[PDB]
Amino acid sequence: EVQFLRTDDEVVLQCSATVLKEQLKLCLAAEGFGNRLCFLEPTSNAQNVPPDLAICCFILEQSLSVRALQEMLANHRTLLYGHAILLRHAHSRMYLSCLTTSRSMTDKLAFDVGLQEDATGEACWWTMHPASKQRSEGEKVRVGDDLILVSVSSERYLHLSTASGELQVDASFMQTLWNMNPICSGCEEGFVTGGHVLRLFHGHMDECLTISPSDSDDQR
Amino acid sequence: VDYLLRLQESISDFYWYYSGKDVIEEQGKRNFSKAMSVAKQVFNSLTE
Amino acid sequence: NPCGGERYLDFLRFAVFVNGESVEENANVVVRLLIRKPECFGPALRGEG
Amino acid sequence: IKYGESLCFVQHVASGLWLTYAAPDPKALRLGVLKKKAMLHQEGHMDDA
Amino acid sequence: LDLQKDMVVMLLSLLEGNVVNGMIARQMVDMLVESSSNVEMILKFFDMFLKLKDIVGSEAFQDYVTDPRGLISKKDFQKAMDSQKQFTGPEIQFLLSCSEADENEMINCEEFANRFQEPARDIGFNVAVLLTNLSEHVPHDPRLR
Amino acid sequence: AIMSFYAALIDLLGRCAPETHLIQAGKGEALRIRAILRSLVPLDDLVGI
Repeated sequence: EVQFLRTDDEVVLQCSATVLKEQLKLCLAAEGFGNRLCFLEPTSNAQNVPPDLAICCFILEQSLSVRALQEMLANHRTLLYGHAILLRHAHSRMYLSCLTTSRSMTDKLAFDVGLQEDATGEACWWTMHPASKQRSEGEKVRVGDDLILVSVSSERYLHLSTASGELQVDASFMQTLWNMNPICSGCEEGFVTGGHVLRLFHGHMDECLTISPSDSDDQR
Repeated sequence: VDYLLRLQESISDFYWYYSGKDVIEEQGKRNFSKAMSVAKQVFNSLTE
Repeated sequence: NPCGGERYLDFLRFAVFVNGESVEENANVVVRLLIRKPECFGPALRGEG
Repeated sequence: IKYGESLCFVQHVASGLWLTYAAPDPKALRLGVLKKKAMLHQEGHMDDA
Repeated sequence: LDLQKDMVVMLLSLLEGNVVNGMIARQMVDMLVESSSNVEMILKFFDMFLKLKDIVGSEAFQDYVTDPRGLISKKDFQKAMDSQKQFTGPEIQFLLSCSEADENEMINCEEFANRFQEPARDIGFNVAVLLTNLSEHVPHDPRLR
Repeated sequence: AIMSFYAALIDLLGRCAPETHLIQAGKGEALRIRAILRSLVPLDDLVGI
């Protein structure tokens, strides 16, 4: 069976690089508070070192056609190729956006990618385009598809940059293939799901599992 | 079916273009009418 | 090939500019095409190097 | 298996690798060639069929 | 409206020869559920423009009607709709907009009610047939009920 | 030849720039195109040339 992405779903944006001839998968991550810039969190070595996935999760708030988005700016739906999407950081609740600044020494035409507090303007909207002829515009986006994100405001691709020593993410005129891997779609009410933050109580004795307070002698 | 999907997307684009405007002008009306005639023929072909 | 590049740029200029005013329909299309093929900007305006 | 309709993934039986296309050749535009070298990979791509 | 009729005829043709819990019927139900809000708007349009004919036929609204010419004012029309309670406020506003009032805010009901009766009826009947067919061939769908 | 090519490219982009009346009207497309052109050509480079 084929699964389609829908609004209000949680996703991770994943890209692939080749480092020492070994495939490495990376997820787009951002802290939001104290640092709005997006970076890449590797996820290929998860069996040895767990990745920091709490900050890699994005919710698909809206999906509109370009004309509808233009009308809205002038003023659960399935995603379709050629639509514009709005991605909200799950942790900070900011919005993925193409920034006007740039800290890239290698590329003069590139822009920084980060989070912005509000969803106003066209800087926080991205258009999805198929990576291959297998898919066509207006076709529903299927889980595991390869797509290209184009910034509406800057017309630049969400691009993986390897020019420097390390792997960075920016908005440039060179394209990169991204996977919108689903994390959760809809939780049956009252049921536990992975990635949730909770407390583990000792039965019902009102005792919880915890660590020692800060500055404790046991090093927490 | 593929041509019908293309035509439907074009018609949706036209509707979104004219959605804000209070009234549709004569040229827009003529274009809408032509698109609808083609769509009608395509639907009849599928029914056949 | 700067010479051929200049010839094609001249044609595009005449396509986009008419009677002292910019034709928006042509200008937007030309700009989008140029950014979609960045090599048209020449090696100097190349992003990477 | 049907001609045209069926979509088939080719797998090397002994190693389990999948038949796919190698990574895009650098300076492909300067080459002017659309050939894509085929290879056997552990993961492949979504359009390998 | 004619184009919509042709599309509905195509859907019925798809349903020709259907079986109970047939795959085509289930897929059509899924498509309708996916387009639920727009289907709701279409049904509301047809239902409103039949209920308005019924209301103008009704004598209670004609009591609010006072002008000897039979044309009612916008405020009188609004009050009559409110009294009948068949329409909510946004709907009342919509029919007021479609009323085609004159420069004197006079609504010609004898034409307002009849404007879309003929064109609507065909598509309305075809949509009713489609819904009945789907309901009788997919009897256990909460979305369809 | 190189100087002429770059001069022709800058001339074409400038002619592609939107009109002032569109800018005042605040058309989103016009503002976006002007932003793209400013991204392409820095002001300090123009002043230096």
